[PDB]
Amino acid sequence: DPSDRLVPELDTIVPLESTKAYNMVDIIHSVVDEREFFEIMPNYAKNIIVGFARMNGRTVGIVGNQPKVASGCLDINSSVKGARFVRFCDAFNIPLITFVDVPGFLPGTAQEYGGIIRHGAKLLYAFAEATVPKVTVITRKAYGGAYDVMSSKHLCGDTNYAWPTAEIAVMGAKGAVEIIFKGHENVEAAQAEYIEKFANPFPAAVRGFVDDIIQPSSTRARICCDLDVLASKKVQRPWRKHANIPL
Amino acid sequence: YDPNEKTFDKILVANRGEIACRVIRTCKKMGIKTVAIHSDVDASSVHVKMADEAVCVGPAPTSKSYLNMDAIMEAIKKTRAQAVHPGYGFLSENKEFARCLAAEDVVFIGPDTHAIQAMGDKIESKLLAKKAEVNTIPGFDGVVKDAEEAVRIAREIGYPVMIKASAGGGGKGMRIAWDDEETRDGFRLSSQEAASSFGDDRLLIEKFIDNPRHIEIQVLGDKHGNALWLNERECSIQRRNQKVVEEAPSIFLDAETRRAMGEQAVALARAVKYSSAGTVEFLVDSKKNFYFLEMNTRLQVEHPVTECITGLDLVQEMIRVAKGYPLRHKQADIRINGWAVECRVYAEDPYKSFGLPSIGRLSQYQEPLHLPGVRVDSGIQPGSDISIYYDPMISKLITYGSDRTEALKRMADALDNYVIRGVTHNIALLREVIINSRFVKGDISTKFLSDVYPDGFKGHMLTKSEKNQLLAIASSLFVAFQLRAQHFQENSRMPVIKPDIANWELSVKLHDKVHTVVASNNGSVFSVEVDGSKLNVTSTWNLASPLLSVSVDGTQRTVQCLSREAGGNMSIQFLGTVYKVNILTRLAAELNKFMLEKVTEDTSSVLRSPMPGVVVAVSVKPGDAVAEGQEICVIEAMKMQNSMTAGKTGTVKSVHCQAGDTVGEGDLLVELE
Amino acid sequence: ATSVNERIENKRRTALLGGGQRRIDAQHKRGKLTARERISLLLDPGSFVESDMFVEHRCADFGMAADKNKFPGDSVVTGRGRINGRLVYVFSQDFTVFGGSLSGAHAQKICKIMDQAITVGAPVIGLNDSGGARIQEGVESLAGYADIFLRNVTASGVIPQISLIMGPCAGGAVYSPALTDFTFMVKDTSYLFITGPDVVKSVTNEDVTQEELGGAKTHTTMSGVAHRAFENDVDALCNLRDFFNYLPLSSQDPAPVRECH
Ligand SMILES: CCC(=O)SCCNC(=O)CCNC(=O)[C@H](O)C(C)(C)COP(=O)(O)OP(=O)(O)OC[C@H]1O[C@@H](n2cnc3c(N)ncnc32)[C@H](O)[C@@H]1OP(=O)(O)O
Ligand SMILES: Nc1ncnc2c1ncn2[C@@H]1O[C@H](COP(=O)(O)OP(=O)(O)NP(=O)(O)O)[C@@H](O)[C@H]1O
Ligand SMILES: *C(=O)CCCC[C@@H]1SC[C@@H]2NC(=O)N[C@@H]21
Ligand SMILES: [Mg+2]
Repeated sequence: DPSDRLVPELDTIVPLESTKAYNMVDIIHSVVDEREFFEIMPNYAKNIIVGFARMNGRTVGIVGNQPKVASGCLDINSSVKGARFVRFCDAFNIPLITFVDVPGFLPGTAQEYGGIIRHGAKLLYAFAEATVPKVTVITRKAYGGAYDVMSSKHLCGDTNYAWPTAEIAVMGAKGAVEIIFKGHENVEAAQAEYIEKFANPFPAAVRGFVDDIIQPSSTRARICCDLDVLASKKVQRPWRKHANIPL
Repeated sequence: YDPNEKTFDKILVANRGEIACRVIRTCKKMGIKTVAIHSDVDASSVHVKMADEAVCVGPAPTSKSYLNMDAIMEAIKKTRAQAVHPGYGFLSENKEFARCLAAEDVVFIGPDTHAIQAMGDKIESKLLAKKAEVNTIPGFDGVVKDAEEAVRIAREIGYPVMIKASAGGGGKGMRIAWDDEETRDGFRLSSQEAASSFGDDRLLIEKFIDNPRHIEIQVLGDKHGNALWLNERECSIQRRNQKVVEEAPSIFLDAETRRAMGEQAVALARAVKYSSAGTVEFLVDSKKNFYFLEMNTRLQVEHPVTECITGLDLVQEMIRVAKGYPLRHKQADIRINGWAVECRVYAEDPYKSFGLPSIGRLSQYQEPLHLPGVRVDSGIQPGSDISIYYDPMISKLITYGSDRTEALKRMADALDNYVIRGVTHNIALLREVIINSRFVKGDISTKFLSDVYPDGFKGHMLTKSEKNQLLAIASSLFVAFQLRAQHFQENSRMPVIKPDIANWELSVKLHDKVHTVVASNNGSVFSVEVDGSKLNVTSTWNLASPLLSVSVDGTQRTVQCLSREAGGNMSIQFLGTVYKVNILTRLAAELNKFMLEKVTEDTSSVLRSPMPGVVVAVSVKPGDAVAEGQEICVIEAMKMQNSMTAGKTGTVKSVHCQAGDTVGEGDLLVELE
Repeated sequence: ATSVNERIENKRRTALLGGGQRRIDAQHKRGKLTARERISLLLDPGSFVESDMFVEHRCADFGMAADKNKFPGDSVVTGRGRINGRLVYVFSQDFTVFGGSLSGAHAQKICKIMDQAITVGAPVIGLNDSGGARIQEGVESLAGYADIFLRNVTASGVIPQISLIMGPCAGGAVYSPALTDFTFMVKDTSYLFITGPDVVKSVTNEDVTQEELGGAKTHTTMSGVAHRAFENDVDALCNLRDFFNYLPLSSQDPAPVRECH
């Protein structure tokens, strides 16, 4: 399997409107070698995807969101499901590959009463403690603190890429408009200018938070070359017996 | 491809699919700017990006996107298009479109309004043909009003007479009767169904022709009074009255009959004053007697196969005729050059009623453009989608050669070397038809598919030698994967001690049989013994390429591994058909006898709501027995709409969820299977 | 004659007086203290050294280029001090200025303080009161949150970290106390949630109030996020000092030993 094989099928897998859902397992099968993917826990917390795959013959770790189930929002179960897998991949020097499509955390009364904060911190810590090379690709959505929790650049990430249909924002356009221009009480145009200047990956790109904006068809080649380059990574940390996982 | 002559500067293509791509190719080769239209769904098609400008026309359904007249009107007005191309189907026949386009300033690439109006109805067409002193099927003159008229006419025309629904068509409305009471009940049924079909209620009585051949005639005309017949075609292999396999040169007819039919078609075209590209259809019996039947006033889908045998560009000539230039060829300038075979690839399942529409998204798509003498006319690319509003058309495969046998062999090779993953196709049926003994000999008719497979299509019946070859190939591939699994990198801490096994003893389960296979590896050559028979399988053994070519006892074969699982299940496409096998070691096969058979009868009746989302709408109607090709309903939840689409045949016993119905997770939606 | 001396006095008085007297009166109306007096109560008197007092935000969008949306300090007070003779680093957040929303300067000051603390080897104490990420900054607030999370994760297991919520903390700022060793709250005045009740009403259509959604009782009785609760702020700070008297300064030192009777 050539490492520079093109994947033109991903150039239109993401719907142009932001209300339609899609399957990330198709993208995972597209990117990995020979379209072989050993999925871990496929019937539990189906809003997150974790499993084992190979890229250029090297075992890699795959973490991603599933917009088909619960719109891809993070919850209590998926947090620990991803966190334990990330920690295990960390322990045995396995690179991690991340696909980000998340609008935030699942809301409601059950998630808050059950302690969503602890498990969100679990996942955030599991990603932040990482030392093995990590590559992250943003497909459509990244809102709120979920973007930071999902292996952003500022958590000692290595390389980050964004598809042309992706965009990074603090929170929803409607909420931002109604909470910023409160006195103006005119959201007819303000929404249009807000979505014209902020509903695109350019504010994050101009600040250097993402390396480049790449076409979806070169994702496999980019990840392969980055993984080949980042094979000799070594990072030092202050000495300690062990750290405090928020379990 | 002379560009010195001045022609139109901008052309509009008001169609979709492969025909739009072919038209864009033809205009690009002539150095003409092209204008394309598209619906909201087809915003990422090959034809919308391959053109230069694009103009949206409306929503997904064809009733509001490609059949919407006003949208095309403003499209032409904005683009200032000097010409318009309808393709085939859709608006290629509607006369009002032609007249309104020709009214203000726009030329219409096609036949004139008068010719379409004349040969748009089945009643006036036969009368004009009879006035044109061409042969026609004997039958009753005028519309039959009651079964009494029908039976008295049947007295002097016999029992093998078919009651035909006047106008309309679409391969429906024709009923077969052979008895007076049968005649009256068939007449009553036709009268009842005419209103349901089209409402004209006019009925046609004509003598049935037994064992007919559908011989196809291509004609080309201009505005100066010149007509050319570009040889013939044969379209006999049909299911649901739709052609699938087409042959450009006719093996049945001789030069004299071909000349006679061409002259008759030219005379009929002159009588109709056709001034564009058109086709004439004939029915030929066993006694070499031909009768006129229908004239298509549009471009035929089968044009490329008759272009291959003559080396002429039909779209180029039709565009030049629309400009006004006369033809540059004579009837003595057309010759038959070789042979050509065309098969139509559909996104349909050939295992149910010779084809059932299917939907999906294509993950892999490759064409055998490197094979000799292969031409592909496809409007699909990897990542494309197959919807429900349009044709399940995928691609047209055309091959040519010096004679019939070479063309058939090349077409079989191309079919074997064709990659489609994601949707089910009818490639197996197409490859099975072309290797039939009767088709090779040349004894085919319109009912060829209705008697060779009385119980329906089942697949390729493989013989003993082919079965042994398939078993050897499967065992070789399994052993190759197992051997590849053992190649690790040097660790320098714990060296790897590879096992030194020599002969692999396997048990292969095919259909409902178990065969013992012994396989040995000697580098890149496999020695396989299947129940005493000895075969050698050698190849490069590339486990990543979609196509793998192997050599079994000198014979060259091409196979594809569609699916592979660690449990031993394997799906391999051999000779077009997909065979499922189960491969295990001898110890595993012996130990598998102690496993209790798992029964999964379940209930599968109540369809609990997958999520608490509200059902915004229900497209389907209560009490539907549709098998596939249609979804059920769409559910809104968390600013998202999710659809519980089912590809499994679920009978609707009763509908419990309607449009705008709030249902929590675990609530029965629709009784299905 | 140079006006570079009266400017210092004006900046100092603006920093000491926060974002206005009306907001301070509103803060006192709800029975809630201010950051500077909190730090004074927590630390030993006469041993607090403040740093990064003149830092201002660099936003130039949505109209904060004017002077009316400019405040020195940027709603955070940082420095170092001593508790019973032992060194400690502390940072406090001011709800008066922009609701305590975190921006580039706020995160920069916290990160510098944490870097100094991990270099020296002294504990970190944080008094959290913030309305969330600064909405008009954009990705800058997200970057600040991510950097603070990274420094919290790095220092885990090396030096003790304590969080003490005194007000309504929402948005992405709730994951920083969760990554610390111990968390404490104040009854009837401290809140902790990711989404507001209005979003709950919009999404799940179920009536809920703020107190039951994120009150001290909810997180201290059957949620397991907070460790202890206190009725007011002075008693909470006294108990925090008493608790800090237990912990060692760093993982490299043995457990503290005190005179016994
Ligand atoms: C990274 C994660 C994200 O993307 S969070 C996106 C923001 N989502 C939100 O819901 C807004 C966050 N704010 C809140 O939830 C509530 O206001 C909470 C935190 C409960 C505050 O409670 P409360 O004491 O009633 O506030 P208040 O009415 O007294 O408002 C006073 C001033 O506070 C400010 N404030 C508040 N939050 C922000 C914020 N995120 N960014 C900037 N400013 C904020 C307000 O501007 C307000 O100022 P003003 O006096 O009305 O002019
Ligand atoms: N007199 C007849 N005798 C025997 N068979 C007939 C007769 N008339 C029609 N048929 C059969 O019915 C079918 C007619 O097909 P066709 O003429 O193409 O209908 P259509 O819908 O008008 N085609 P088109 O409009 O070009 O797509 C053929 O299979 C014929 O074999
Ligand atoms: C719609 O445009 C956005 C309003 C709904 C907010 C949802 S709720 C859960 C996610 N988390 C967040 O901050 N916004 C998202
Ligand atoms: Mg016809």
